[PDB]
Amino acid sequence: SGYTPDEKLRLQQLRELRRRWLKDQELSPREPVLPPRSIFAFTHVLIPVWIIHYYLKYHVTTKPYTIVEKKPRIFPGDTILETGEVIPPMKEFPDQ
Amino acid sequence: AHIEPRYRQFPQLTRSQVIQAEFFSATMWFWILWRFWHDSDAVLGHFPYPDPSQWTDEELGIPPD
Amino acid sequence: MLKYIIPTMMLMPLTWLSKNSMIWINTTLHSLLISLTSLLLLNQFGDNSLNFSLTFFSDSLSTPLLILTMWLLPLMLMASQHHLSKENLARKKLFISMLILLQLFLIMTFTATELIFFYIMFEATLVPTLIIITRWGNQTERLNAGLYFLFYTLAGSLPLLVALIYIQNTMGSLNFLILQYWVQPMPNSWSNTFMWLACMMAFMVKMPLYGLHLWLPKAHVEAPIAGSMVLAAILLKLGGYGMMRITLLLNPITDFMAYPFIMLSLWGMIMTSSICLRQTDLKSLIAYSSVSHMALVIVAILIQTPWSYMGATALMIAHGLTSSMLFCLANSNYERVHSRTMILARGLQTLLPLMAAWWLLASLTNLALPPSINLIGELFVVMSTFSWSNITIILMGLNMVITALYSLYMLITTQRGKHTHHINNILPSFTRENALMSLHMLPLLLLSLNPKIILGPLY
Amino acid sequence: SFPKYEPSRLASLPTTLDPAEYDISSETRKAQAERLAIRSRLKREYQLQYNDPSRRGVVEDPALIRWTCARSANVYPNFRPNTKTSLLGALFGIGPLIFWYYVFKTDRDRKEKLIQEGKLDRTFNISY
Amino acid sequence: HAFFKAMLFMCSGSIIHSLNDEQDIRKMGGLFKAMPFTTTALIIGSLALTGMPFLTGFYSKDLIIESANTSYTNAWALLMTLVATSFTAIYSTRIIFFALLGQPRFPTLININENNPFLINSIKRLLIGSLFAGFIISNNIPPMTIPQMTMPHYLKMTALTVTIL
Amino acid sequence: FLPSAAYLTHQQKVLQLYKRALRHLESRCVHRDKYRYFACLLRARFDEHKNEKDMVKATQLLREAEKEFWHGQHPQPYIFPESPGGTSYERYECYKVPEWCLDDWHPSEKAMYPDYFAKREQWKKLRRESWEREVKQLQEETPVGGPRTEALPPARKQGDLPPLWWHIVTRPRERP
Amino acid sequence: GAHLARRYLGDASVEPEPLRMPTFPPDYGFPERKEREMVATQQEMNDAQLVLQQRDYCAHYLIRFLKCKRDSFPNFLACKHEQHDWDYCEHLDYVKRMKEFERERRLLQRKKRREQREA
Amino acid sequence: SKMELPDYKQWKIEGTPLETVQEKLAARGLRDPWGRNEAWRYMGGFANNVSFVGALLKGFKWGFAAFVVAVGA
Amino acid sequence: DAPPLTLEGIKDRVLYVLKLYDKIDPEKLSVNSHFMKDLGLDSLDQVEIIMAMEDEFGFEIPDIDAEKLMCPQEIVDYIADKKDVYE
Repeated sequence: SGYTPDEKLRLQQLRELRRRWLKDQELSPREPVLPPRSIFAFTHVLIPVWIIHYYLKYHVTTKPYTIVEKKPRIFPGDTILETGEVIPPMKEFPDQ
Repeated sequence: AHIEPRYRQFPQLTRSQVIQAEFFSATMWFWILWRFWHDSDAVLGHFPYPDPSQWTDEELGIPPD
Repeated sequence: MLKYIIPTMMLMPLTWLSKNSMIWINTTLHSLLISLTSLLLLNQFGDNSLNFSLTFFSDSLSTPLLILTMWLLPLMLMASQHHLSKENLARKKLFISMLILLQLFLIMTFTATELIFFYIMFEATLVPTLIIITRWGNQTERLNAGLYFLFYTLAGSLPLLVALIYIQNTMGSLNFLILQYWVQPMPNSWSNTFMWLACMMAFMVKMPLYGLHLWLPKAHVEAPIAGSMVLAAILLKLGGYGMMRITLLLNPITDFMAYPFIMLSLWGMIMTSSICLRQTDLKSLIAYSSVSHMALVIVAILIQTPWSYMGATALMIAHGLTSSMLFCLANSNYERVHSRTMILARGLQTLLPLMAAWWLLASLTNLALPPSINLIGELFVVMSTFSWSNITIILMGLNMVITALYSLYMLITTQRGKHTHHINNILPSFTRENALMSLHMLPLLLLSLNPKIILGPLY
Repeated sequence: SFPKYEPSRLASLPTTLDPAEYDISSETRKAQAERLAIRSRLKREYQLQYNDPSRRGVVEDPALIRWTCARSANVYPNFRPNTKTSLLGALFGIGPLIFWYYVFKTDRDRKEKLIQEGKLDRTFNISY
Repeated sequence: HAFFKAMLFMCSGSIIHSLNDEQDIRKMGGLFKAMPFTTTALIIGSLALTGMPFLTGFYSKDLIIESANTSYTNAWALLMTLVATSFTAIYSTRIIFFALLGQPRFPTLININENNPFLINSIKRLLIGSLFAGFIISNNIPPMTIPQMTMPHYLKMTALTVTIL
Repeated sequence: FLPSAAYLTHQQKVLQLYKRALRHLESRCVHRDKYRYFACLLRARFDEHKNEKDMVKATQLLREAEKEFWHGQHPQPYIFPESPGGTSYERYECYKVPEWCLDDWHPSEKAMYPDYFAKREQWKKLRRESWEREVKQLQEETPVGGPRTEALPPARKQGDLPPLWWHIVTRPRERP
Repeated sequence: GAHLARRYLGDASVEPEPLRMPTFPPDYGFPERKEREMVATQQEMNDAQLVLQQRDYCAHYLIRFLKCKRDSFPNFLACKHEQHDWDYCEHLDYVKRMKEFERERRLLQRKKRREQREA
Repeated sequence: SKMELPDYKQWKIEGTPLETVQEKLAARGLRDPWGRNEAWRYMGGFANNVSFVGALLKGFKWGFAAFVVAVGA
Repeated sequence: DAPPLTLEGIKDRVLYVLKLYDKIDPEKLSVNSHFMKDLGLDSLDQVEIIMAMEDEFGFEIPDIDAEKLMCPQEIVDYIADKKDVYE
């Protein structure tokens, strides 16, 4: 097998054309594009913090049935910060 | 300048990347040693797993027969 | 409301006594002023429906469809140029005046007092659209398409007139409250069955149902863009509105007689979703998609739940916007290449790059985008049909899966993967195309913010 | 040294073991040459009507239009109602439809009787 | 699992972009001492697979299999998890061996380049989050269930035994 | 099924089976040196019967070779990440605009890139000038009405280009 | 263990079976065997919202454990002695449940085989 | 543009796996390899890369000293 | 992700990996030489040359193209066609 030499010659003409084309695609006008003409954190997480803290007092609590919380657990040997009374602790432990 | 490629040869290595790599592997081994030596002993179950509980006849109660 | 009727009359000779290169500006500007006028309408409150005239009235279900019609008009008149712009000015004025007269009959159709007036305006909705699609169908079987169209709709819609004269002559006048407030449960005779079947059969033709569906896709593949979008959106959702109005009567016998319509509706929804997954000729895919969605609508209408009615009317409005958009997408690719086939024209990932996001969002809305109105409507439909039957969810979910599949295949067939490297003529994206796109999909998502308008009379 | 690769409606026979490419007829080589001639003429006229800089638009494939009009418009002619068409039409049009019909009536009658008695979960069943 | 395969996939993609996007295990064999940072990353990931005793991958998987063992077990799924534990050990070992350990086989004119601040920052910070955060997160949880803590012989040792074999 | 001929020159079918067996043994065998051993053993097995002067014995051994190959093949051959079905298979296809385009840009950007567009204009001169007589006469003169091939002759006449050059030369770089 | 092999291969008779565990009635071989201490304050057990399936024995160790974990939280490695006490108390309860199983096993085996050999 | 391409007659194969397989293939009776193409895949900074267990032995060839220092702390 | 290439460099690399092979002499190995005629290798060894340079350069050439190389100049030309070697 192998090439016929006419294909070899035709191959050479289109290799010349391909190399000249990619030579043209190599651009260099030497000015190719040419036009006619902490502070980050400060703005980006202080403006929406102000907006969300503004919204999440007033409108969200003038809507009454709104944001609600499973209470932090109270323990029988502690004191209450709101009203204030001591809860009876647990009794004798033994045989550990 | 930064690295340039080569041909068929063993690539060169800066001392920094190899000392960080061996540092990270050895500090892995350091954490698994100090975790493994000083406090646990997490292989064994921190409790003597008992036998068939007592092997005591009529303690826990069986009738005479 | 006659304050909304009469400027549409005044816009009719506007095209006549407009000069050359001035028909466009006058028609578009004044129809968008009519769009503001249309958005002014929603004064309607609570319990009753508001009455506008000695003659007629607006329901809360009529108002979003009137808004949809008068909002679809300027989009459409903006749409239907450049394929007739090489022809004559007198014929162009004829076409514009024919569309405006068509709109006027549509507004009379949606705002009807009585069902006789609804019937007059129903076949008045029919007739000029056929003149439009026959004169500019631009494909060789537009003759057979229009012939099928008028014969099927007038043949199905014929006994509706006689049944309405019967309801007139045995129950007094036909205005909706005194047609209401007086009804009686009519027992299991045969006359109730035949009269119910006549009225519901006329609207079965109008949806269409599955056994009379081929009425619709020929009239979409062989129509121009204006008649096609008006046809799908306004005509099919008008038929749905008409059934929603008329279904207040004959409730004790529809439980006995309404099973096989549900049956043909569901199974044809399945088979139609199956047929529009494999086909080429992309224009037909929207038509069979519309058959699928209106079969889903019909299931939702013949189950008689407020959940069902709200979901059905939301699906009506959403699929109207969706199908008009997707018709415009098909016309965009048809202006690019005069093919109408599907597997030939490919590529376009590079070429016209931001049109790809619009094709994405169109397949998303036919895909039931998860905050879209389309998904909300289909969700309430699925909830109501599972409340009606605990076993129906196989066909609904199979419709969901295959609906997603053919909408996605419709996306990725013509605009995914590789340019065919022999098109080599097409121009970049015009201003008008994405202008029409922004007119489509901005109000859809802005209704997806606050959908308080677009639910049923029992909102 | 194998079960000889049975072919099937999914089992695509690969071009290695045909085995019809062993006792090749000279007329089959002539058929292959005619096939080469057909592809040669078609790609020749493709490159004629394709590389023209004077040409602007699409390639105007006659075969794809031929296939589309065969697939869409050439269905209803030709047709005769035969035994196989009528039987398969009754099997795909009526069968599953009446199947879903009877199962919907059956489940509906179960629901109707169970609410006719009153022993349902209607303790609260609000969204009907 | 999230920390685990985030770090693992990102190390793998580092290597694939380093080796001409060839993606394969054939012509991949011995790449240790070609820069040891990504190889150390991959082997710490694959040692964290099945939880070498006792690391961030230890706690979750091993308390899960022991809690499955010390309950009303359906007698076949535990056997499934045991055989699959052995299998994930053997393919983690095989991906190690056919990734970094055999003989070097790859095309010449290499662009094997991990002299890169972004990737060493990301892999560094994920190994920091892959060696402390397992114990840290697993320590500070409210106990929402009953830990078993009472196992027989070869019921607590069984995970380590099967992974070693 | 080939561009040039209709038959495919039986020696070449043997060579195709050689390349595919060698590739599947690459996929079969890691460590590369036991692979070299197995490849030399297979190469010796092929050279056991190289100079058989028959043809029916040759194609019988070919049939048995196809049976042993299809039995002892491998499911995932090591196909390269440029090969069809491989890892890439036009992975960076994303930037393949064929350059019939780029004439539909706005003339501000055409003022931005003056050199490439003037040189594109002179390539367009070169395309148009040699297009009619030489190309059409060589296509209509030297072939018979049955073209009988897929290869095109060079323009060996005096001067300008062999035909059909435009889409063949002006196709993209295959890696953007 | 061999309990499962015997229960699935030999007899399931003398081996008692789960979810039907109390087979014999009480005080057959107890005499005067019940304390069940449980001064864990049911109302305050409601007041401290434990997880369900934890409102149980050995709960006071969990109460103190959550108490010290709360009242010294950023001391990350603080509470371990009470943690071990709670583990040891659940070890006591687990051994007690195994004692229940094996006590029923010994009773059922011995008395049933004695009476069904000589009755 | 130079790359300088470290040339032939440099390997002269000598390596253990290719040497053993050449001797086995010679005793088999073929004596016809590809050549020395695997030499830059076999030796250089190659040729005794570590085995499987040595990769896990890499963890503690430096950490024991710091661990015993931390225990003494 | 930008490997530079040059025609003379890749010509020298293909000549180098040809010179690495055994049964042709390293002395007389031309840029422009036949394969079947003068170098003393058959079809089978020639396709082994093809296979090895496919394995090194990371892209195959087909058997429909493997009939017709016959010389290293066209090899450098075809691999340059695949790589499009200019700046």
